[PDB]
Amino acid sequence: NAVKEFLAKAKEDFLKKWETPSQNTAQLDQFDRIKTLGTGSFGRVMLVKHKESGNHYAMKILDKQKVVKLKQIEHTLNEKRILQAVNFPFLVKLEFSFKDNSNLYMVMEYVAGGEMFSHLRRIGRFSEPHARFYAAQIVLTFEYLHSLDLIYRDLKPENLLIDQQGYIQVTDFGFAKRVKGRTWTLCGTPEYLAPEIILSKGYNKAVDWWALGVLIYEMAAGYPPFFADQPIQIYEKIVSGKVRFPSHFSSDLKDLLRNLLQVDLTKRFGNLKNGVNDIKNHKWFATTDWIAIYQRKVEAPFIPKFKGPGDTSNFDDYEEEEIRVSINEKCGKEFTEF
Amino acid sequence: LYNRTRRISQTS
Ligand SMILES: Nc1ncnc2c1ncn2[C@@H]1O[C@H](COP(=O)(O)OP(=O)(O)NP(=O)(O)O)[C@@H](O)[C@H]1O
Ligand SMILES: [Mg+2]
Repeated sequence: NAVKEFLAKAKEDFLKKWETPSQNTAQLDQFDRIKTLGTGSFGRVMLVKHKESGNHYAMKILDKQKVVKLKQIEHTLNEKRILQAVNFPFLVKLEFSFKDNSNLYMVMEYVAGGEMFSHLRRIGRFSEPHARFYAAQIVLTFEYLHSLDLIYRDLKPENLLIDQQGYIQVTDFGFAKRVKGRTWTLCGTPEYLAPEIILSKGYNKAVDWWALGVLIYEMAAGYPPFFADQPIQIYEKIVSGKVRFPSHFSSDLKDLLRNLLQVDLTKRFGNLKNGVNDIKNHKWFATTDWIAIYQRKVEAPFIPKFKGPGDTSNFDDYEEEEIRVSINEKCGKEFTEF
Repeated sequence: LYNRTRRISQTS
């Protein structure tokens, strides 16, 4: 009941910012660029430092020409519109955004602990309690997003960052979409694709609960439930309706995962009459204090080593290219709304 | 043998 009123409030806030988006709240020459943290097909994310405040931020840079050239104009306008509109303890905060002649820029709080992917691969697999601590934050986060009619559609350890308190910050709304009923776009990463996406059916927010099942499996095994050397072979396993579990998995974990990795949508946890409460009240989450997780009062199982402001030791090294800004504005028409 | 390399997300 306290949940329904919190989410009613959250919907109002989201909708005001959605309707009247933040635009052009800084400029490139207010920041020093320090290091590339990540890359994508139309740009990069860089650690930057605000010259006046000395605060560090993660700055996502998108090349407008490459965005138009790869026909993802809507996808990027949309990514920024959602990010500027949401507010949740496990979502990375957008602080500033702007554009120039060549690029779009989204300046986020810097999450210094790096990607869950790194920690998970280094240690091999997480204990059930450790995996459960992270899983609860994703459950609350999808509860939040779904209540705004958002589907996230790109869950992966690679895009779940670990903050200085060892909690999750979800990054990258690149594939997120406001959807009232069904949508049809084929997007994600092969190992996280829900079967209804693979089969080109119209799908809903339940693809996110399937993806949660893949994440929990992968966090607890150290590898995902469906993998092969060719995507089509992964897709065959996903749609097959069969999953194998490591014998070290608890019986409660196997049960939860059989219910999330349900090919049949009439049977998938998160998609039934009781919604997210089927997941929250599952035995695997018996020991979980949902309010305490939301209030970030639970002690993290792990805190990344943090060697001072702007430490990037938890991040991989990428080639440092020049950020060329043209003397002439490009694609100005297409990105008016940004 | 699972390939543990970081994964690319794509649309269409
Ligand atoms: N707020 C942030 N704080 C710190 N690092 C970040 C932040 N946002 C993004 N990054 C890093 O940049 C990487 C890529 O960001 P993302 O927005 O996911 O770009 P992408 O083009 O989708 N690439 P990828 O997801 O890596 O295939 C992330 O996985 C992080 O390592
Ligand atoms: Mg990404």
